[PDB]
Amino acid sequence: RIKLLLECTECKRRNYATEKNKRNTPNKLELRKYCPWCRKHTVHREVKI
Amino acid sequence: MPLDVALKRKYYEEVRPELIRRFGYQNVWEVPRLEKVVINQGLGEAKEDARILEKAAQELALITGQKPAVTRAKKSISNFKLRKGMPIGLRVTLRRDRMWIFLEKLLNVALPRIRDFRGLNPNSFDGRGNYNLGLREQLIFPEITYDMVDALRGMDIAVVTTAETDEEARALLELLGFPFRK
Amino acid sequence: RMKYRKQQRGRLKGATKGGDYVAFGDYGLVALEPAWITAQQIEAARVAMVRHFRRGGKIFIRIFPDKPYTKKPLEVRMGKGKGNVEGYVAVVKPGRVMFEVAGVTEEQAMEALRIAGHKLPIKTKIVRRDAYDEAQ
Amino acid sequence: RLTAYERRKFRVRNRIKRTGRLRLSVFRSLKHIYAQIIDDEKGVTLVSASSLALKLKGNKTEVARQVGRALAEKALALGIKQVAFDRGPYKYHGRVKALAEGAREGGLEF
RNA sequence: AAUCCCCCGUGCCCAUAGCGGCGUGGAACCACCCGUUCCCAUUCCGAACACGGAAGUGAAACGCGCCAGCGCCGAUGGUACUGGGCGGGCGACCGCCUGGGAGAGUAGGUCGGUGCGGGGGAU
RNA sequence: CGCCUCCUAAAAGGUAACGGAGGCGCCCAAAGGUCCCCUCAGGCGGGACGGAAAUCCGCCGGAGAGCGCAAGGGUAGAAGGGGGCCUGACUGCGAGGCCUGCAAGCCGAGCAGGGGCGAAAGCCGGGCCUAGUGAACCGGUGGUCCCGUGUGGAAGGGCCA
Repeated sequence: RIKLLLECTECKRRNYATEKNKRNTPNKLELRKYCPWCRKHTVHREVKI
Repeated sequence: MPLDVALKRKYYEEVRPELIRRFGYQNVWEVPRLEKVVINQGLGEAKEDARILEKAAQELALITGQKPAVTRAKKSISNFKLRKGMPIGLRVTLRRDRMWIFLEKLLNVALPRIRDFRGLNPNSFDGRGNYNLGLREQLIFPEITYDMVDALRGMDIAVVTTAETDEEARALLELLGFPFRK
Repeated sequence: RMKYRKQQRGRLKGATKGGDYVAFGDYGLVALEPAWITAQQIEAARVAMVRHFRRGGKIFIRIFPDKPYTKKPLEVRMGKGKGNVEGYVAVVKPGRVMFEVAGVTEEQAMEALRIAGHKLPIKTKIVRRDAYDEAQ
Repeated sequence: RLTAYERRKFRVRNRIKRTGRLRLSVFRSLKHIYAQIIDDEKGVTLVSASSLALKLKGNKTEVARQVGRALAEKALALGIKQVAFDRGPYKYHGRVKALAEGAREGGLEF
């Protein structure tokens, strides 16, 4: 609940990967990167609330 | 302008060998010459941020190339022992020739110029024969007019010399740019 | 006493020998079979001496109010954090170099000590400078 | 002291940890310059770069590129066949970029 | 070719490879040095890093040698400690037998010894 | 009344005590990657608006300033101070060890897919490290597309995240 809230990454409808994260400083701003098991690596994106 | 340029050029070029052997007899080395000159002024806390910071600009600028933005009181002078980082490093470390038309313009062409601007200062540098003296009031119109009421004043520069020990250094800027009284 | 502006609360307990010896004026009081000695008792001697000595020309020193002794409670039953600070003193055990001057010039100093320590708290002896000492 | 000397001992120790077996030690400056090859302080030191056989002190970072490529092949065979890297008193754009390309052909072999 | 010697590098040994004091070399080293369009660079300057080369000098960084003042090293003895077996004391504690047995404390010790590439220094 | 740090564990390690002390039950979106640069406080001497203490010059220094946070270890041959570019704070996984009886928790070369910092010799499977932690049930959601109580589907449900 504190400026620490948990989100996780999903990628262009072709997978979703996880990991927690925060809230503080740049808040929402949430692209990021990561690589799904989609294809061999691939952008992914991240975001996903 | 480039006038006084050629000027310092000569003042020094000749004066150098002049006293150089007059007393030296080493090997006409930096016995005792002068190199590069940094200049520093009245720290950002002297701020208003946008206003006098931009003025620090104008000034640093027309003076020697470099002119102030908007950030002069961070980790603040605050109350006595109240200060953090140090984001107020406003100075010009320009290194050579520019510096010399400067020894020129500056010392030899603006030295006495405003309110009793005499100069009767004891051991000018003395801290190893390298500089000392910064004046406590701008060269008023080393250019610009009223481009800020109080604008600026806390002025002080410093030369990187090799005029090793004092008496020597003394020979150096004493005849080279004028030694202010006793 | 004086063990001012300490740093901690308490020590512990043991004893056996140390490093007191020299001289330092030639009017000496050396312990022999002790342990800790009340900073107070200490002052006691201090007094004793000071006073005897026509009451003026200074003596010197020796040990210090060193540690904090605790009887903890007041008389309760036992299990306190062993807290409580209370009596502060010296920790000298093998006949120690206890050094006291003044300018008595004599068995006068003698007496001074005599009582001071006779008092104080142990089997002890006294003398003067007997085998100098060379440092760097 | 610890300052500039460290400039040195730093490229040092890092270079050192690095371990693909050999390193040539270039050396900046004009006649100063010259690069010698080394490996594990086994004790040995392969071949020596360029005995001041001056070719053009002129605007020649090429005096360089040359002495380099030279040393490049010199070692190339000098010591049969191997692969590794080197020291450098600086980044690879001038004198040193040079010893670099020199080596560069040294390995490239065409 | 393959002898020692001058070295420019570049290696093991952590301060006797240190500070600092006197000296001293460029012929050849190598450094500063010249200048900057061109590599590429300073949140300022090619200050450094850098490019761009005759020179001038060897001041400065710099290598050996003399100097031990500070610092570093810091034995022989010698005590404390104690591994183990026994005593002496109600006592806190003392002492005796048998191997190990730092420290500090005068000695006195040093102003490096050397790994390898190599310009090369001496047909 | 759970965990980290120091003492007492008495020198391997490792142990109570109503024994001493003292912190944590956050985060840091970029203190997460790598490439390139830099390099302390404090002492002294000299200096604009100073003016015990900024900012700049000039020396001096087993590095005692420093590293979100407490201690301790480390350690500027920087883990520390600055710039560029970037996500591995990757999935599949691991051989072989720390400690531990249980479960724990913890260390990790190297093979694969897959990228990122240099040209590369290689570093990167979060941070400078030792605390920011919780079984099992139960149930949720993003899958998956395995199961379905005659068969087609489906309530519902098995494994993943």
